[PDB]
Parts: sequence; C-alpha cells; structure tokens
Amino acid sequence: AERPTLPIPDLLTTDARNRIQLTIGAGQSTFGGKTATTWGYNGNLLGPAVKLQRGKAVTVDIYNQLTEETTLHWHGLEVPGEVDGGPQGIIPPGGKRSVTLNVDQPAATCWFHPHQHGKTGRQVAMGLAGLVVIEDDEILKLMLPKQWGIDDVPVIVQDKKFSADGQIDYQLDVMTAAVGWFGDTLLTNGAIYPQHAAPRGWLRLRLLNGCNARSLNFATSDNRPLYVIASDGGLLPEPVKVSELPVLMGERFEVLVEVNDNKPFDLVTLPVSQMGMAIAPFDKPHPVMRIQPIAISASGALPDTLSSLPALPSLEGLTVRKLQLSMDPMLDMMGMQMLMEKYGDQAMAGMDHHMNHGGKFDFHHANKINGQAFDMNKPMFAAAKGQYERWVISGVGDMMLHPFHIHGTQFRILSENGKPPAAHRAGWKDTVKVEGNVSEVLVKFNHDAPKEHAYMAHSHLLEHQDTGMMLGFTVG
Ligand SMILES: [Cu+2]
Ligand SMILES: [Cu+2]
Ligand SMILES: [Cu+2]
Ligand SMILES: [O]
Ligand SMILES: [O]
Repeated sequence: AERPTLPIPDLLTTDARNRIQLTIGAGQSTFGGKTATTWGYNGNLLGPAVKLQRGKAVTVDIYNQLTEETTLHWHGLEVPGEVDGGPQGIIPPGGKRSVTLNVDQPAATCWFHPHQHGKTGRQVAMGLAGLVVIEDDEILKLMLPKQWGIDDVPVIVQDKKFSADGQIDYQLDVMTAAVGWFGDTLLTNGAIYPQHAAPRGWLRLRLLNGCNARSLNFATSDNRPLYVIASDGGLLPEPVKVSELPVLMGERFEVLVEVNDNKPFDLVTLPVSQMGMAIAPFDKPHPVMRIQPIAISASGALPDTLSSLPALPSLEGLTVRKLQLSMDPMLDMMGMQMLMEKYGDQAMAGMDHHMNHGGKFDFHHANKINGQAFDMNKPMFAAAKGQYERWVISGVGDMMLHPFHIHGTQFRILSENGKPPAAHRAGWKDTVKVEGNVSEVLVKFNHDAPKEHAYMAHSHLLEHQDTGMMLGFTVG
C-alpha cells in the first residue's frame, strides 16, 4: 500500500470577536488498522496550530469536554502565570476557561499541551498536543518557505505503545516512573510513516519531539544536510548546517532541507544513547516520514543572515540559583532492573561501557528538586522580574536524562551538561540537557506569576515530572 499523506494541522487565527475556540475531547483514531480511544484539541488526536502575531492580543476559549480535569499550557510562550496553564490552571470537566494572550516575543514555533497535576504524561500520551506559530515583522522579510502544508510543514514526532486490543497502553508505575513511558510505534502528526509531497527547492520542517520520555536524533536517509534556522524560542542569527539533530522532549527546531527531482528521501531518527530507547525497532535508524519531490519550483529562501542575537551580558553580580535534581536510589534501581528483566541487555544498548512499606516509599513522590517532590502549595522561591539570573541545574547523583524546562522565559544556555552549547543550541532555548552533570542557563522573566498561578520548572520527561521532579516559582 502507498504511504498515507502527512496530516497537516489546521492553521487557526482569530474571529471578529478576536477569539480562538479549542475543544478538548475524546474520540477514536486508527493505528495499523486498529481503533483506539484518543484525545485531541478540535478533533480526535493532536490539535491545530494556533497562529499568533507579536504585539497582538488574542482570546482563547478552552472547552474541556473530557470527564476529568485538565489544564492547557503554552510551552515556549512567555505569558503571565495567571494564563500559563500549569497545574493550578484547572479546567473542570464540562467547563470552559478563557485566556487572553498578549504575545510579546519573537517569531518561533511553540506548542501547547496539558499540565494536569500528576497526570501530564497520561494526558499527552492519550493524544493532547497542539502547535503555536508566532510571527513578527522581522521573519516575514526573510522570505522563508511559508506555504503551510506545502513547503512549510510541522512535524510532531511521538512514540506510543498499544495493548493487544489496540488501545493506548499507558501506565505510571515503578518501571516508567524510573525510565519513562516509551513504545515501539512512531507517529508523525499522528500517522505511521507518512509521505509528504514537497516542491523542488527548500522545504521547511518545524520539528517537535512530542514524546513523553524518548529523545530523538533527526537526519536524512541519504545524508543530505539539515540547515537549522530556529530553536525553541526563535530564529538563530544565521543558519547552522548539521548532519544530525538531537532533539529532547518538548524541544523544537526548524530546519530547511533541499528537495531535488526524482530523489525521494526519508527523514529518520537515529538510535540514541538513552536507557530503554534503543530497543527494536529503535535499535537502528527509524524512518519518520518520506519526502516525495514534486517537479514544481518552491519559492522559499535560505538567507545568509536570519536575525540579530544579542550578546551575553556580564555574569558578575547575577543571582545564582541552584536546582539539584534527584531520584530515589532504591526506586531508580528497581525500575531499571524491571526494564532489564523485560528487555535484557538491549535496554542499555549504546550506553557508556515487593511488600508495601507505606507512603514514605511511594514512587509517586520519588523524584525531587532540592530535596522536595513538587508541592503545588509552596513555590520554592521568588524570582526577580526583568532581571537576568543564572540558574544552575544539577543531575549529579544519577545518570538519567533530564531535559530541564523553565516556564515563563526563553533563556540562553551558558553550559549544557558541562560543555558550552552547540552553535544551533546557543540561541533562544526553553530546554537544556541535564544528564549526570550540570547545566547553567541565563534567564529573564518579563511577566508576573503569583503563588496561586506559579510558573513551573521541571524535567520534561513527563513520568519524572508527574512523580515530583518539578518546582513552582513566583515572579514579581
Ligand atoms: Cu511542554
Ligand atoms: Cu512550558
Ligand atoms: Cu511545563
Ligand atoms: O512546559
Ligand atoms: O511542560
């Protein structure tokens, strides 16, 4: 059979009441011919791409048609805590919440997803995620590929696993609280190995790793390069040519890739050195999508310069905040041994060469920051507004992957896990790798967040977030 075409999320803009309507609901999807209950925004699975313009405000009306509580967070968008949609931003089942977003940051591909307390991993796994396309005046002058669904395409890559009856098989248990929820089936905008027909010339891909726990590493099947033009928070100063592009959970990059007549090629993900993630079929390069060239000229450009990146300031005299991540040693070893028992030595491929004892030992609060599992009632500190800070995040003490995300900002990485950041990671980021080492980022918060609607900072390995590896903080 031919491959299905890559599904393209609808690009949604406001009505004359300046409103965008998002309905959160359950429906059905099909994967490998078997139906599964799934959740979506304005549909059965995934969600639309909300289009925003710098300097314009939009109101979003969010209708929760699930039978459980949820929240809606705009990952990458810098907004006041009251509309950030962290775990305090509850939307009752059958209820509606509206937020007004006053967009105040450069053009970027951001995304949105649930942030329900202790249940974010399940709600993402069931299907909820959407996109945000921010434009500003600067980016349109560059004449990048811009025809949505033709030469400018979002690529949301996610794994799932399913039970024998076809349903999504999600469990937050000791093994996944240790290693994360991951599966054996790769989805690309919800579809298994789709094709996308693209015109000859440049193709812009807005890549999102939407997996709960799996890191990815994109490349092409015939080793043509990817030209990185943007990271989480917007354009780089100039394109950065790469042969492979590691992407952590929740990160975005936009790349341009050449499309040549008569030569289809795949976007692939290459095996990663992360526990559990190189079990078949991920022990080998895995196709994500086939690009099918069409013999019609594509109009977009890859300009020499994209934007101005300001200089890092002096670090002297900046507040230094220490964030020590930790996992419970006994429960990390138990979960890792369950993984090994299940899959054997392949569960560590690529890596460097039973009774109830009560609430004290419960894995639901095993993961922590500064010795505390997330306490929604007690923000850990009060950050400065409009002031740079140096946040130092340590994963010393364990070797698991912690893509560390901070709400309310786009930051600059000073050190990523003990090395200066790669050039394509040296611009605006909202995620930094922490794995067995220490990262340092330079952050500034331009908006307030009170205790009742605090900003979060957490690992975006969702099963770790949901079992305590998150803190709240206020601004202003
Ligand atoms: Cu996120
Ligand atoms: Cu976020
Ligand atoms: Cu978050
Ligand atoms: O987030
Ligand atoms: O998040």
